Parts: sequence; C-alpha cells; structure tokens
Amino acid sequence: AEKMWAENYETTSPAPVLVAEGEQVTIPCTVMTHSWPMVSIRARFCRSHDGSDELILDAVKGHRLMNGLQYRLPYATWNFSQLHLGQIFSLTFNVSTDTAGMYECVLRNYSHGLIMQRFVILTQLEPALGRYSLGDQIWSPTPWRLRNHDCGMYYFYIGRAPDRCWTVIQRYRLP
Amino acid sequence: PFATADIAEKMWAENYETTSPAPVLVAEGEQVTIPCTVMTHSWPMVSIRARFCRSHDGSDELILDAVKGHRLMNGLQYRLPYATWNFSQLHLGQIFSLTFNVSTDTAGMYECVLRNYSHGLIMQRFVILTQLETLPALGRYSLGDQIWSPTPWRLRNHDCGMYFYIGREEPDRCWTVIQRYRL
Ligand SMILES: *[C@@H]1O[C@H](CO)[C@@H](O[C@@H]2O[C@H](CO)[C@@H](O)[C@H](O)[C@H]2NC(C)=O)[C@H](O)[C@H]1NC(C)=O
Ligand SMILES: *[C@@H]1O[C@H](CO)[C@@H](O[C@@H]2O[C@H](CO)[C@@H](O)[C@H](O)[C@H]2NC(C)=O)[C@H](O)[C@H]1NC(C)=O
Ligand SMILES: *[C@@H]1O[C@H](CO)[C@@H](O[C@@H]2O[C@H](CO)[C@@H](O)[C@H](O)[C@H]2NC(C)=O)[C@H](O)[C@H]1NC(C)=O
Ligand SMILES: *[C@@H]1O[C@H](CO)[C@@H](O[C@H]2O[C@H](CO)[C@@H](O)[C@H](O)[C@H]2NC(C)=O)[C@H](O)[C@H]1NC(C)=O
Repeated sequence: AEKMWAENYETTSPAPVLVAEGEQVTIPCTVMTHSWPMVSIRARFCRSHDGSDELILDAVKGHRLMNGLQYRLPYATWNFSQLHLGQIFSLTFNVSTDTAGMYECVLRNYSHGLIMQRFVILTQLEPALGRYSLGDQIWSPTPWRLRNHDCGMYYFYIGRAPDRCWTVIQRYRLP
Repeated sequence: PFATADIAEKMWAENYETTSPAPVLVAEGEQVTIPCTVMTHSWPMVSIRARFCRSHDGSDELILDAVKGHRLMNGLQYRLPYATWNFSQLHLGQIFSLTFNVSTDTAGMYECVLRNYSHGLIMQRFVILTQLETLPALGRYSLGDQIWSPTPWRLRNHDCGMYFYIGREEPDRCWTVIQRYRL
C-alpha cells in the first residue's frame, strides 16, 4: 500500500542495534494525536521473507484490526496507550535470528501508510561498541557482552547473558 | 536544597528542535501525559523537567534512576502534588512519563532529559498551554510547526482577562517559545 515517509524519518530512526538472542525487546511507538484512523507496526524481517508484515490497530481505542505478525511472532504481545495529546503503542517479542529486522511506526489508512520511525534489530552482524550514541553508530544495549565468531550460526554478536538488511546496515558506521 | 537548582550544565540533543512538537493548546483539567522514551544509554539518571508558564522561575524535575526507574528526586511534588510517573524497561530503550491534570498553573514546557548530577542532556520538548494570547482553524497535530490541539473543534475565545482557550504585565514565561511557531 502507497507508503510515505515522515519529514523527520531518517533523523529520529536510531541506528541498528545489535541484541543478544532470546533478549526480550519492545518496539516503542509514540505519535502526537493525529487524523489517521489506524496505526500499525510494520516488520520487514532480515532473514527469510519478502514484502512486509503488520500489526494494525484502530488508531483510537487501539483494537487489533489485523495481525500480520501473528506468524513469525506467534508469542508477541502489543500495547496501546491513550495519552490525549498523543498515543503510545508497542510490540514486545523475544529476539532471534528469525525475528531480527526492520520495525517501523506507521500511521495508516487503507490505501496509505505514513512512516514515522524505524528501528533495526540485528542478532548477528557481518571493535568498541557503546550503548546508544545519539548519531549513527551501530550500538548495543549491552556492548561489554559482545563476542565474535568466524562461522555460520552462533560475524559479531552478543554473548550469553546477504541479509534483507545489509544495505540499511551498510548505511551506518561501525565504531 | 533542592529547589531553584536548574540543571547546572545543560546540553541539547542533536535533533532537539526537530523532534519537539509545537505547542498544544489543551482544555483545563484535561489529564495529559508526557512521554519520552529514550534508547538505552550511558547516563545514570533520567528526568522530566518542567518550566511552568505562570509563576515559577528556573526549572523543576522528577528524577529517576536511569535503570530500574526509582524516584531519586521529585521537584514537581509541589505544583503537581497529584501526578504519577511510570517507567518502562524495553531493553533496547526506556519509556518514562509524567501524568497530571493540566491547569493554567501547570501548563508549561516539559522536557525529556538524560542526567548525571552536573549535567543534563535534553532530548525533546513538549509545550502544554491552556490559554494562548491574541492582540482561527486549528488541527490535531500536523507534522510541522503549527500550534495544534487534540480537540480543536472545542475551541472557544475571549478578549483578555486571566486569548484563545478550550471548551468544557507580563507575558507568559512561554510567549517566545510560542511566538517561534505559527498559528
Ligand atoms: C490516504 O492519504 C492520502 C494523503 O493524506 C489521501 O489521498 C491524498 O490526499 C490529498 C488530500 O485529499 C489529495 O489531494 C490527494 O489526491 C490524495 N491522493 C489520493 C490517491 O487519494 C487519502 O484520503 C487517504 N486514504 C483514504 C482511503 O482516504
Ligand atoms: C484528574 O485526575 C483525577 C484523578 O487522577 C480524575 O479524577 C479521578 O478519576 C479517576 C478515574 O475515573 C477515579 O478513579 C478517581 O476516583 C477520580 N478522583 C478524583 C479526585 O476525581 C479527574 O477526572 C481528572 N481531571 C478531569 C478533568 O477529569
Ligand atoms: C556528566 O556528564 C558530562 C557530559 O557527558 C561529563 O563531562 C564530560 O566528561 C568527559 C570525561 O571526563 C570529558 O572529557 C568532557 O569534557 C566532559 N564533557 C562535558 C560536555 O562536560 C561528566 O564527567 C559527567 N559528570 C559526572 C559528575 O560524572
Ligand atoms: C522469552 O519469552 C518467553 C515467553 O514469551 C519467556 O518464557 C520464563 O522465564 C522467565 C525468565 O526467568 C520468567 O520470568 C517467566 O516467568 C517464565 N515464564 C513461564 C511461563 O514460566 C522467557 O523467559 C523469555 N526469555 C528470557 C531470557 O527470559
């Protein structure tokens, strides 16, 4: 469906975050009160898959209209808060190779999506590494646990506590 | 001890003015919340920092431990004795928020701040107004800088007393921030 990018899309979309397998995460969304009827979180997995997939909610009382993720992410949970001056919604799931990708916040009608912001969750990536620097540097929430194979299946990654992506990834620098 | 005490050495996020929404005119007593959400970071503490429009100078902060989110210091307890905050751990980031009921007395400029004791990094700024000066169509939020309202249709208007409000000597400490944006 005819997609549009918010004025400040690339400049409030953090850089990729390398995350440990099995880590639980949440894609958080916040939009200022707005005229669209529906919001969705849109996922373009890095591993298998093509096209995209969306959890879609009624923009207002937040009901689930449609759950594209229900398959890859059978065990995720979403939330929806009414703040009056705006709304928060969110998708919570445990990260795997199978579920690392590009998650987006989308304002939505039937024909069109306005794309607010983009998260990129990686579990392996093809060297100092911080928690988030404002600015474009692949980061991690737990950089100190960062290991490194020369193999196929755990390429850098986070220790025990091409991609549909490499291009997006290749945009940003590694520290 | 510990009032007055604005942030000693403040810094602004690269994208501060360009992810700070315009002012939102809001009905008195509406209960609104202030968000934030930052991405896992290196600072020990976070704060929501408030500079009210009507009587108060310097600033006031709710301060939470950056990690499990406990309250370390509540500058707001006074003007906003009845507010509640929440803190969410998302792993790749955190959401924290201040919820209160808006009044003339408590409309101002609220900020999301990353914080040690000497410094604050200021992430983004919300401006909540209850009256707005006039010496007029109004939407819910347009991306871009146009004073908006979440319920524009409800928009009433007087001449001057306590200016546009919302239905059912000197200036503001805000008129300058407000004056930046277009109506
Ligand atoms: C989808 O959003 C678009 C843009 O907000 C709407 O369609 C554009 O809107 C302007 C204002 O009406 C028009 O001048 C353009 O011609 C529109 N384009 C099209 C193809 O319609 C539209 O209203 C929204 N979708 C629905 C289903 O209402
Ligand atoms: C301001 O907030 C207060 C409470 O935080 C609201 O009143 C409460 O509403 C809740 C939800 O229904 C009730 O559980 C409480 O019993 C109420 N307490 C009081 C003291 O009213 C109030 O509605 C909010 N302001 C407005 C204008 O609605
Ligand atoms: C509070 O944060 C500030 C800013 O990030 C820290 O000040 C920096 O510290 C580094 C390491 O000492 C210096 O090289 C920079 O000159 C400082 N930058 C600025 C802008 O001040 C500060 O050390 C932290 N404070 C405390 C008390 O831990
Ligand atoms: C990943 O998510 C699954 C379920 O979606 C979690 O499943 C358990 O272990 C947790 C850690 O100790 C406990 O907090 C839960 O109570 C427990 N759940 C049940 C039903 O017993 C799993 O924990 C998550 N991954 C990790 C590393 O915690």
